[PDB]
Amino acid sequence: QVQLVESGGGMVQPGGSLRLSCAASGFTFSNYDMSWVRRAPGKGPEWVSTINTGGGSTSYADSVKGRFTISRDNAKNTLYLQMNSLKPEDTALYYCTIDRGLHYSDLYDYWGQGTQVTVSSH
Amino acid sequence: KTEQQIADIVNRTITPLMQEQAIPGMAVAVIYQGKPYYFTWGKADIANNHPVTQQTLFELGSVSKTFNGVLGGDAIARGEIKLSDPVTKYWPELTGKQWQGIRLLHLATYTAGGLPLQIPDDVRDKAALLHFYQNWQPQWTPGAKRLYANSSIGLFGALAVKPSGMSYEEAMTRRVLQPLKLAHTWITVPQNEQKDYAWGYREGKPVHVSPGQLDAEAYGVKSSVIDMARWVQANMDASHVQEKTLQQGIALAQSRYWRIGDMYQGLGWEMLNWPLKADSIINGSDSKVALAALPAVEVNPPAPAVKASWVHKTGSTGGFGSYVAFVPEKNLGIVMLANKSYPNPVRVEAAWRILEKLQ
Repeated sequence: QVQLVESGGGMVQPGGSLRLSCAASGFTFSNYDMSWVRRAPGKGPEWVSTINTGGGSTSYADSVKGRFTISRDNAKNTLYLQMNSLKPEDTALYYCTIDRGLHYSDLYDYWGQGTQVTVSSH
Repeated sequence: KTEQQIADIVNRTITPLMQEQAIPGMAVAVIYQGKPYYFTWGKADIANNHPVTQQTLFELGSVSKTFNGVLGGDAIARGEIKLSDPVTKYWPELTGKQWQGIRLLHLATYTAGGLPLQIPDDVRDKAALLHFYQNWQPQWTPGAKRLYANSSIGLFGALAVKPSGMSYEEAMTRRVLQPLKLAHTWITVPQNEQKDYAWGYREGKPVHVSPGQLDAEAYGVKSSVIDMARWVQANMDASHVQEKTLQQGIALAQSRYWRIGDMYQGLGWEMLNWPLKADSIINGSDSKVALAALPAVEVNPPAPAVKASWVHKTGSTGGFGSYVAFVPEKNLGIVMLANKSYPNPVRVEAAWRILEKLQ
């Protein structure tokens, strides 16, 4: 047992905002660096962001640098991802996980159920 | 402490395990005070209605790496390789300036700098494999981080045997299996043993491992519960091996090369200090943790094998889940083979229960 429970996904119009939450259980959440990863329709996985243990280190992918803000709350064992000025390019399913780095191909019983984010007009 | 009390412990633990996990068949061995005890449950083949036996072959998955490591160990003892040798000394076609400074050690212990977990299934010949390693770009410096991967230790196994003049399969067969008398442990299961080769089960359908590049080195071994008990007895107390290169390679497989939290990385094998806390191994066995990228602190010189250790490895294939653990000081050990993959935390927690009762 080690469960990560994503939430906060939804449908929004371009330019809006959206805060994803990731509630963890079954392990010492504060000891591990956490990453947000996303999977687009038909396309393969893609790394979004990473945040170190103490939360003092943050790192983003070029596509989202400046618009997103990853953070964590190790008291309530919860990772967060604030998403601002979204684009239709960010429409995808979002997972949190323990940091592996950049590559997340060829993955096993692993991914949680994530939460979907959709950004379009109609 | 009896033949029946061990049975009661193992059953109280395994029966609910198989029940709630939907495991068609299990085979479990318990080394207690040096003696092996065996247990079987369920079917290896549902259609043909074949029961699980002490001859039944299970797919070991990642546990094969423990055979990789030891073989590497053996090759070290023979003077054929040094863990400090650059990877390019044995595969000189790898000319990338990023491979300068990567040694066999780093392949063996997943510290090359982020080598990918799996070889892409489209990498079907060794030419595509060379191209794949050529165009890999490292995430970190050698020695900075541990990222569990099949590609790294797989290439380690493939290169360790190059001086031998034998293939990986051949070298393993001659230098490990045959000397230790594991006549029911195979990379390629011969057709005449195929009635003992259990079928794995993925969402109801019967499966076997698919072939891949370096599959033998990373996850291609199949074996019975008796052969696995013998393997554990050999790695737990290797003083009874007549082959000194193999004695030594077994000792080196459990040498402590890096410290990752409370875990020490051997060659394949993974060690913790005994006594230990369950939560460590239980939570760490989860695929979310065991596959993470974790900072590593070098241990130089590598610490010799520590008898007061919990030495283990988990390994799973599409339709199989397997776990091996032993404590040398206590002369205690457990093998668990199931023709159905189930979460590694549950597996480790069960093994921990059983072995904690028997100490």
